[PDB]
Amino acid sequence: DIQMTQSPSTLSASVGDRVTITCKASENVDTYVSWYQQKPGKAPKLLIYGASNRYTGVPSRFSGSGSGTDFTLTISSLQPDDFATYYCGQSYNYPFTFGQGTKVEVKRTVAAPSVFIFPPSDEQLKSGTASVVCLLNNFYPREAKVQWKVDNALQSGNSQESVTEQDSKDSTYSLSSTLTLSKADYEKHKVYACEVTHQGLSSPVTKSFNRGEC
Amino acid sequence: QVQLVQSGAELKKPGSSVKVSCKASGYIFTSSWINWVKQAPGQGLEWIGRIDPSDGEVHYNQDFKDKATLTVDKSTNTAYMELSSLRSEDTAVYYCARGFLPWFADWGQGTLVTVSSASTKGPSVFPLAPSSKSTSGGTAALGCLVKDYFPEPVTVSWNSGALTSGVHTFPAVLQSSGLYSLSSVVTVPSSSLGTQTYICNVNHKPSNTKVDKKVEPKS
Repeated sequence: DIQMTQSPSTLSASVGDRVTITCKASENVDTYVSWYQQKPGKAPKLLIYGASNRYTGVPSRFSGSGSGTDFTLTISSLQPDDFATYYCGQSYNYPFTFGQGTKVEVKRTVAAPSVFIFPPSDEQLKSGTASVVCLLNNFYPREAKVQWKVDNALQSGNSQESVTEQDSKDSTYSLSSTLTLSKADYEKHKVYACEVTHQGLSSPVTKSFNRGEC
Repeated sequence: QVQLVQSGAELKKPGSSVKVSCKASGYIFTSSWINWVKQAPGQGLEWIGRIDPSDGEVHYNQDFKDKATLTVDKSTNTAYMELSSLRSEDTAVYYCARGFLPWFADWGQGTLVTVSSASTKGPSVFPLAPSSKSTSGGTAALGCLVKDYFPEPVTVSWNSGALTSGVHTFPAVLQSSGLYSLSSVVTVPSSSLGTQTYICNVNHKPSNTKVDKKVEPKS
């Protein structure tokens, strides 16, 4: 089973740059490698094939090289649209495999998140369920560690979160984490904390509220 | 113009089989293989198998050996992929690519197979009210919590589109309950809180739902 390993996982560049993505096979595949580009909610678009043959229609800034087990995709002039995720794959032997993919995101200066904590509504509490929400607004880069703390007790497994797609104006990312507890469970405590750790922070920032206290 | 058109999205209960299709136009159906790749949500491309429309010859990725079944109708230029014992792990997007042999030249738009036993449930909307009375902060974050709904998707607007700047409607998460849930927030001036009305307009067509929930400062 041949394994295709790309690199990097996330490439953060700026328009105009000359980006270069790598893809390493675990076995010889001669030149039976092909690169595809993919945007959210769209089907993969074949870019290169034969390790270097630019598929009919692909822009010329796209070029691919390599042979054997070392391959590399190249964009000489990253355009405002070439921002997406790129996949490499081999069709040498069976079974056909693809690389994990490389996200080419837009670069910009670091910017810490703007944090907000939201206690569960009374309305929802009536139904015996409590949802605590923590908002990390427009931060960059995308790596962010969020940790819930009830009566300063670390939580685990009762929280989910979703991240927006890199914004189209300030190229930032917004995250939203939710701590789901039961009415009683929730009322069985006072302080609810949301500790956010991000590169743009000298030290982890916490945002909390207390059951009751306005 | 080459063209591969796949069937409409499917929603299936655990244990059920399904038969997704792919119709080609724009070339010689029986001269190219028809491949099938699976891509779960936020995941990469996993190859399932390949089939020669010319005679039905088929080669499957041993991993889908017991899961996928590629058949093909050369008269109607369509390839089929029947999945059995559908489970959560089967929830993904299935693509049909055509290869001028080793390469996947033309892909289908894909089919979204969503496996869940949950039934159509309209959402419960809850406010994400702003909390703080200071001089250090100028912006106040408020929003709505569209919760426990199914299936996707839920459209959300603020003050009927009169508000768009600063808005942030995150991607829905699929809860353990099997039901969906998402949150929407918009950062706005503390000052406006007492002069401007903020309302999120949540609609879930599946359940024929429409709700406007005025989110105000919880003083």
